[PDB]
Amino acid sequence: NECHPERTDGCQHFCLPGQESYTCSCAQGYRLGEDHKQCVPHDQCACGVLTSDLPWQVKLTNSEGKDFCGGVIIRENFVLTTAKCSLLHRNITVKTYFNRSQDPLMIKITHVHVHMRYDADAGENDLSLLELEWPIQCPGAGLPVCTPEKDFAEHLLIPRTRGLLSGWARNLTTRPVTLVEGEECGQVLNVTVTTRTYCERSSVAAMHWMDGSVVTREHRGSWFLTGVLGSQPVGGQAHMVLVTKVSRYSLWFKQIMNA
Amino acid sequence: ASEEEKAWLMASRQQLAKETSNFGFSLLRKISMRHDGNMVFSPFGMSLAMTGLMLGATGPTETQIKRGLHLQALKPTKPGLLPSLFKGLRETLSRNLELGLTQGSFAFIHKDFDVKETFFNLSKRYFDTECVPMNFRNASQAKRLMNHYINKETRGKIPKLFDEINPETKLILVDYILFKGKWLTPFDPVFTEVDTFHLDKYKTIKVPMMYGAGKFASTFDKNFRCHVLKLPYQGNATMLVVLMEKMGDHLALEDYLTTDLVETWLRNMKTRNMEVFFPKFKLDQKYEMHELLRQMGIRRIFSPFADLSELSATGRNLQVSRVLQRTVIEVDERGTEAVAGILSEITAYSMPPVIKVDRPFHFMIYEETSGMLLFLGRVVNPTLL
Ligand SMILES: *[C@@H]1O[C@H](CO)[C@@H](O)[C@H](O)[C@H]1NC(C)=O
Ligand SMILES: [Cl-]
Repeated sequence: NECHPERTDGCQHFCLPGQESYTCSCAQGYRLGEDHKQCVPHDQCACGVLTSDLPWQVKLTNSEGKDFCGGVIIRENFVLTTAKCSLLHRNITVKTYFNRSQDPLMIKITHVHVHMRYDADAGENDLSLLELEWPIQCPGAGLPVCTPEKDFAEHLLIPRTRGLLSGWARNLTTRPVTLVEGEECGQVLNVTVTTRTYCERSSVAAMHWMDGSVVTREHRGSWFLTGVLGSQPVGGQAHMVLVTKVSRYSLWFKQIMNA
Repeated sequence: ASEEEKAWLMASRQQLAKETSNFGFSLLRKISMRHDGNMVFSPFGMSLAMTGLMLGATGPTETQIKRGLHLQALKPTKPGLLPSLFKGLRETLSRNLELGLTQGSFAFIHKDFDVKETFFNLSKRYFDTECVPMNFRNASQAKRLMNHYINKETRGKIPKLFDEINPETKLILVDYILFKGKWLTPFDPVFTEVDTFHLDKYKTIKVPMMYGAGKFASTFDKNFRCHVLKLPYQGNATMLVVLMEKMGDHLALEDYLTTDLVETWLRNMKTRNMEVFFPKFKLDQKYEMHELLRQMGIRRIFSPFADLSELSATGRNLQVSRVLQRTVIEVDERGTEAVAGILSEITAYSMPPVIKVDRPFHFMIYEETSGMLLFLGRVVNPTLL
């Protein structure tokens, strides 16, 4: 009846306790199996699937042709990036190299949704969702990364599994990262870590990555988004990274992306 | 007061309540940036206390407070009509013997500053804020003395509010509020039992769970996926309990909490005979509010550039150093002797409706006539404070 985080024999993706049993549920575009535990890819845009650059990574490009930020696909017709990024230029174009060299796919952004509680001064809720004029053709043109439900992310992914911080060189480059608790990280970065941000230890400075880069974590054959990289303290030269805690924005994603 | 002035006062009561609850929801979102756990404070108590500081403030120091509390739309013929608004409302809360509320505030002011008696008397008479001169340079004595005052007024329920005092301190504002109410329909302690409570989807704990049967008002927001349940108190006050559907994030709703949303819930309420399972709990929370208030645009008064020269002429250099609120709320079975309502029979295809509060929830305690939000809170674990 309880969801066992210690074990591997329960749900593949998300779990929900109660009664004298537990109801499993799946990530975006996955069917719940006949055994009521496994999640099988159903739709064409089954999230977080890799193979053997990254299906969900995209660059943000301006009218002059200059790339300025990174972003990650989270739905068929939606890219997530920081608010700062989305407000730098009036006309932004998303582009991706996935399954293309000198011929990247360009897609115009029809609408920009800055978080309703974004505050530039404090730097709180620094995200925006960009609606694409035309949907991505899954899986060939691209794929969205999975967005995890809150408890799953904060008890199964982040504290237990090693992560990957991937993005574009500030001036695709991927490195492993691991969790550091707020008390320590605050003192290293000389800031106060909020409940909607958290820290990753990195073997390289934060300025290595562009704003809009992301931290991801694999789980039972699927990649989940756990962090977005935005404004870094102390110049972004510290070997810790402050990322936005994506697990806290699940309701906002639904409210916006379901129209 | 005059005829048109009395008109203004009562007319402005609704507006004051609406704005103070939006002030409350805004402050909730600030507190949530630093705290995930149990949470309770008083929007009314904060607005009352901060409005008291306007008596001495002039210029932007004053104006920012008024905007920060969402009160700028109120335009009184005499400046003193805004304090009289607060005086009327807090006295009505006091007069309610039935309401088990204790509230007060202190302004601890460094002994260098000659506090003008106009501020001294008006702060007490309108806001019941007691101005008490303090020698902060002897920090350990100031701590003992300040803690004595709060000890006295709370009758020992808050025996040591202060742990540390900066000897550089200029002014400390303290607001305290303690509440334990009596339900209009009580829970029967014979049916209070130890049930499971989901701290989250991967963590359970055992808690005392109260059981209530009878007519209750409730509704279900189909957009945000949450149940809203009214638990009325004796003394013309009500707790709204907001329970998110099982797979949802209670913290996520806080970004959408507005006076308008609450009003939409309230007029969509339907009353029916049902069963309510609700945990006993006690919360005791203190916050350093000045940094949170800074983020809501109340800034100049917490800076060396503050103008509280009306509050005192003496110099170098009157500002507010800290603003504290400590809030104590307790919930148990006790209520007035109501006759128990009949539930509908259990048949082969149905049984009475049920709301089971066995996971984290928000609550709001409102005064009914005014709509003033006395307490705004969140319980994530009812076995701790
Ligand atoms: C690349 O896209 C083409 C054209 O849509 C598709 O047929 C193919 O499966 C994709 N190849 C890889 C390796 O992703
Ligand atoms: Cl605090």
